[PDB]
Amino acid sequence: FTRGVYYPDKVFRSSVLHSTQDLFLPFFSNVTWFHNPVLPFNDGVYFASTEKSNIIRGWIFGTTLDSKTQSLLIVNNATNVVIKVCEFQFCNDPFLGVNCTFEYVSFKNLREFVFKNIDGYFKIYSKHTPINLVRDLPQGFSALEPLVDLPIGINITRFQTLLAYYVGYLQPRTFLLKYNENGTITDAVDCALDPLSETKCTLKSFTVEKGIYQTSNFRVQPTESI
Amino acid sequence: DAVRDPQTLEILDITPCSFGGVSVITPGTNTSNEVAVLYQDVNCTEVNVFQTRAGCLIGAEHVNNSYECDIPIGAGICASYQTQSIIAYTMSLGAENSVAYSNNSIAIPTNFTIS
Amino acid sequence: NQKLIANQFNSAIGKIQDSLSSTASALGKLQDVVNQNAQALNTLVKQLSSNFGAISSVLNDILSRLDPPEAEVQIDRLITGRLQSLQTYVTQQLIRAAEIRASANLAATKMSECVLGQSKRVDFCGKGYHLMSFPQSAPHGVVFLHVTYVPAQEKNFTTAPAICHDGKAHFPREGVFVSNGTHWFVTQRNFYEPQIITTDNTFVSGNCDVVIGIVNNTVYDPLQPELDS
Amino acid sequence: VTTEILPVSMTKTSVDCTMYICGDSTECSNLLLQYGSFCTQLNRALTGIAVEQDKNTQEVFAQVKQIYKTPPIKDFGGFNFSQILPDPSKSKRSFIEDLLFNKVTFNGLTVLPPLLTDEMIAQYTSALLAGTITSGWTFGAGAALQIPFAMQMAYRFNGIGVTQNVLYENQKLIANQFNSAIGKIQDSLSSTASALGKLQDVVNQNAQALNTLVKQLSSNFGAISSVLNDILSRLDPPEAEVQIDRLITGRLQSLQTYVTQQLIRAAEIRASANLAATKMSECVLGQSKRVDFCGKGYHLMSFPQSAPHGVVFLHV
Ligand SMILES: *[C@@H]1O[C@H](CO)[C@@H](O[C@@H]2O[C@H](CO)[C@@H](O)[C@H](O)[C@H]2NC(C)=O)[C@H](O)[C@H]1NC(C)=O
Ligand SMILES: *[C@@H]1O[C@H](CO)[C@@H](O[C@@H]2O[C@H](CO)[C@@H](O)[C@H](O)[C@H]2NC(C)=O)[C@H](O)[C@H]1NC(C)=O
Ligand SMILES: *[C@@H]1O[C@H](CO)[C@@H](O[C@@H]2O[C@H](CO)[C@@H](O)[C@H](O)[C@H]2NC(C)=O)[C@H](O)[C@H]1NC(C)=O
Ligand SMILES: *[C@@H]1O[C@H](CO)[C@@H](O[C@@H]2O[C@H](CO)[C@@H](O)[C@H](O)[C@H]2NC(C)=O)[C@H](O)[C@H]1NC(C)=O
Ligand SMILES: *[C@@H]1O[C@H](CO)[C@@H](O[C@@H]2O[C@H](CO)[C@@H](O)[C@H](O)[C@H]2NC(C)=O)[C@H](O)[C@H]1NC(C)=O
Ligand SMILES: *[C@@H]1O[C@H](CO)[C@@H](O)[C@H](O)[C@H]1NC(C)=O
Ligand SMILES: *[C@@H]1O[C@H](CO)[C@@H](O)[C@H](O)[C@H]1NC(C)=O
Ligand SMILES: *[C@@H]1O[C@H](CO)[C@@H](O)[C@H](O)[C@H]1NC(C)=O
Ligand SMILES: *[C@@H]1O[C@H](CO)[C@@H](O)[C@H](O)[C@H]1NC(C)=O
Ligand SMILES: *[C@@H]1O[C@H](CO)[C@@H](O)[C@H](O)[C@H]1NC(C)=O
Ligand SMILES: *[C@@H]1O[C@H](CO)[C@@H](O)[C@H](O)[C@H]1NC(C)=O
Ligand SMILES: *[C@@H]1O[C@H](CO)[C@@H](O)[C@H](O)[C@H]1NC(C)=O
Ligand SMILES: *[C@@H]1O[C@H](CO)[C@@H](O)[C@H](O)[C@H]1NC(C)=O
Ligand SMILES: *[C@@H]1O[C@H](CO)[C@@H](O)[C@H](O)[C@H]1NC(C)=O
Repeated sequence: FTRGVYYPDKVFRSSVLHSTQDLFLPFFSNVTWFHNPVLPFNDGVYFASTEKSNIIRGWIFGTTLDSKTQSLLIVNNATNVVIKVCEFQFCNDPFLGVNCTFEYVSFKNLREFVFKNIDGYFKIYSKHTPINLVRDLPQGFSALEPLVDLPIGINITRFQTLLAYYVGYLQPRTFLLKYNENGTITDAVDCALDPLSETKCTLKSFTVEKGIYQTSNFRVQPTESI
Repeated sequence: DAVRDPQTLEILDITPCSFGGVSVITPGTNTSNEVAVLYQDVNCTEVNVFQTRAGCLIGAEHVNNSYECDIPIGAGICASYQTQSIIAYTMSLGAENSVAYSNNSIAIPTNFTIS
Repeated sequence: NQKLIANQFNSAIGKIQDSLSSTASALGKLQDVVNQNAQALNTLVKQLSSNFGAISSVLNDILSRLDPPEAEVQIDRLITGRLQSLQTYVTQQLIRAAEIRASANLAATKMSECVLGQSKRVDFCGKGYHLMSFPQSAPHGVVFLHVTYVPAQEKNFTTAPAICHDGKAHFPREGVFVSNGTHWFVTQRNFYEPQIITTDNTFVSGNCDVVIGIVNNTVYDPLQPELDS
Repeated sequence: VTTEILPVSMTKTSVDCTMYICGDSTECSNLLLQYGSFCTQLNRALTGIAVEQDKNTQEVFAQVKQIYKTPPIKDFGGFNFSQILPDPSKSKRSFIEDLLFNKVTFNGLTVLPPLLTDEMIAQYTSALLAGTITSGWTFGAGAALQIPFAMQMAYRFNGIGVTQNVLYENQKLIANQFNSAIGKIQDSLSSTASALGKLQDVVNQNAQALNTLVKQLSSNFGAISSVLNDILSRLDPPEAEVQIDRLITGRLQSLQTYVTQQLIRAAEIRASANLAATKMSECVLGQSKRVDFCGKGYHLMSFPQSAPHGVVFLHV
């Protein structure tokens, strides 16, 4: 739907429509729905989960994830969140029951997260909200604030989730973000979703007046190489 | 403009790939979020489709009835939103009104208004 | 018709108020000038954030980060871009100003000929026959209320270029001959007001063998009854 | 009868500033974006002009809310208007209009069509002409009120200080002089191509503006090559970007020059369109008392004719 938006930076803006390009989850895209597989990280991951009993505990991010090189282990065990970037040896199928360069220690609910790794920095954004829905993600809009920024310097190409949840992938698309008087994002336009969204982003307005507007340029693409 | 194929002694013309501006015809989001798209100066074979001189118009229904122009496209064609969908039509220039001319008849106003 | 005219005028003004109150776009021309000028400056300020090929859009970052022998080069790129931006802005303001100047000259012309006088220029002061106009102030501009006379209910009359009396051809001094099917009258061109055709309404020139479409009539002479009585 | 020609509109040229500067080049586009709105505002300036050109045409020709038509019987008192009235057997244009038309002639550069096509302008000039002939000035001020044509001329003569009996007494002479004068217009336009030089000049100036813009693509501007693809094929990014930057500055500068010239030229055409609209309103729909506004002599009437990129008036 329209989720997968986060505050691209730490700048307060109010009563303004701001156009920005960053890695966001494309609107109305498909997210893989899970009820511990290893998934690609690509350019960044949109992760969302729903809970009744705190089943999901954490994530592993890295390349080989087999005591060969560095990886990130982020786990919330009972009461304390633990983040480590050690060259960890993981189980064949890691689960939870009922060389280190960095260490830090701290359905009814929905927990959304954005994990992206740019220029050595692992950026984690998240949002918590109550829900009343078993079958799918709720339709609606919210933006995720940043919580953690780790100077890891570690290459991430794969990740896995440690225990329903959804996994999407971020893309370098332009969005028009609507900021209210209090500095929050209350709406957004995915500028490449359809021709009306393109018009809204071109005009930089969530509503547009009747008329004809030039918004883009059509180009026939090459199909072969000679 | 053209090249000689280095393996076969033949001359080939190079015609750059079709392109043009893209305009979106919007009834106004206060009434409808439905839009029609005009691909400027292109053939529809490269892009409820209407081919006009101004380009390839997609999503608007062509209507034979003439109407006063609302959202202009070009080359005599305008778009509008009517009972509902987006339509395209040849614009009307004005109401037809022949004058009852004769060599012995004059029309003289009997009343007036101030506007 | 003074009461009718005053009432039509008073009604028309009330209509102006409703039109202006209902649709803001009525003054779109003035809003457009404001929008273009505001956009010109938003564009100008936004350009300060562009790199223009420089390492950074921020002048202070270049100066504090790079040694002067290199910093000067990065600055020259920002100066060229920012100087070029002002040149673009100023050129646009001068051209836009020419448009506004032309509008102002037109507005001044209309006030002098339309408000201070009574223009005879067609569609200069709105559709209809111009009577008078009133200026109103407005943001960055002027609004005129043009009061015009517009013909309204009309009738089909039979006409003739002249009439035959004693073989003499009589033409209206200031009007047109009309017929209601049985009687001929002379009436002012822009308002039906039939009068008896008399020697005081018409003048004589030439005769019935010359004028094409001339018809037979009787022209009344106000003097003869007086001579007889 | 004299002929006066006024340009009304320009060719609606629209330029894709990104394709013009960085045609099919990702590396060039990424550098072009470093210039912010310099590219986008040029696309905007040209779009604004294209819109203005349709506005100009409408202000000049769409001065009538109804399409008036003449009767099948041309009983206009001996005045022969068949040379200026539309020919239904053909494009619904008059003989003179056809003469007027016949005398005027992949770099991200495209041309948009006008909203009103030639046949639509012909319908507007036909309506204005039919109005002028059958109802004088009343179709302008109010309703089209029919009046015999000879009688209409009587009003036109009094309007210049000549008592209308002059018209009627000399009606055959006047109609013959009028008919002859129109025939002279046909011969003048057929023979002298330069008669419409004003319209041809607008076309020529715009053609030169575009030819200059395209030729500038061949310039090096200090770069090793004017061809963007050759720079990209020969050099790695650390240097290719320098050579590209030189081309971007030159090509961006070229567009700015072009757009500025189009805006200034457009102001000239707009002024002519405003004049043309003024003349049609005061000269065709009314009876101007302004000296030499509607040609030499005392003004009686005028008739509009369509033309490529403009309007031609026949002043009687
Ligand atoms: C000219 O038309 C006006 C209407 O526009 C006439 O005035 C109206 O007359 C009717 C009675 O027939 C009244 O009920 C209306 O209230 C009147 N309206 C106004 C604004 O006064 C007027 O009488 C007509 N004049 C002539 C000479 O026929
Ligand atoms: C043309 O106008 C004349 C003058 O008003 C009309 O003649 C009068 O008709 C009335 C009856 O409605 C008589 O009472 C008058 O005595 C008549 N006057 C004269 C001088 O004869 C005439 O009827 C009108 N004709 C038409 C066809 O409407
Ligand atoms: C106007 O009235 C005169 C008579 O006063 C008409 O004159 C007649 O013309 C015809 C045709 O040439 C002759 O045969 C008659 O002998 C003429 N009559 C007289 C008394 O001489 C004239 O034709 C009438 N015109 C119109 C337009 O009705
Ligand atoms: C108006 O003038 C045109 C000439 O420009 C007349 O058309 C000619 O009519 C004659 C017959 O009388 C034909 O033999 C010619 O071949 C026609 N010429 C053309 C070019 O068509 C027209 O008849 C005149 N109309 C009126 C009402 O006088
Ligand atoms: C006014 O001038 C016109 C010419 O412009 C005269 O009309 C011509 O008269 C001669 C005879 O002298 C004829 O051969 C021509 O054929 C006529 N031409 C036209 C177009 O009709 C007219 O007679 C002069 N009038 C006066 C009162 O002098
Ligand atoms: C969580 O795990 C860490 C080891 O990484 C341990 O030190 C800590 O005590 C554990 N906390 C809880 C609440 O079990
Ligand atoms: C830590 O890295 C060093 C190489 O710098 C390697 O020799 C050592 O075995 C590694 N230790 C572990 C526990 O992986
Ligand atoms: C990440 O991959 C790049 C090669 O693209 C390599 O140069 C860099 O050292 C790698 N980073 C780590 C932490 O291994
Ligand atoms: C901003 O927060 C206050 C509470 O401190 C709330 O009352 C107000 O409605 C909020 N404004 C908006 C635009 O949400
Ligand atoms: C147009 O906008 C107004 C608010 O300004 C709203 O009340 C009205 O319902 C809208 N029109 C339609 C067709 O929804
Ligand atoms: C557009 O394509 C059709 C084939 O579907 C062809 O017949 C027509 O001539 C083409 N028109 C142009 C302007 O290329
Ligand atoms: C318009 O009428 C023609 C018949 O003259 C018909 O072939 C065509 O399909 C009609 N178009 C529409 C949109 O009704
Ligand atoms: C005048 O006569 C014509 C028919 O030739 C008719 O259509 C028109 O309505 C009439 N006008 C009036 C005012 O009666
Ligand atoms: C008016 O037209 C009729 C019909 O053609 C004709 O008989 C009559 O003589 C004409 N009259 C004038 C003055 O032109």
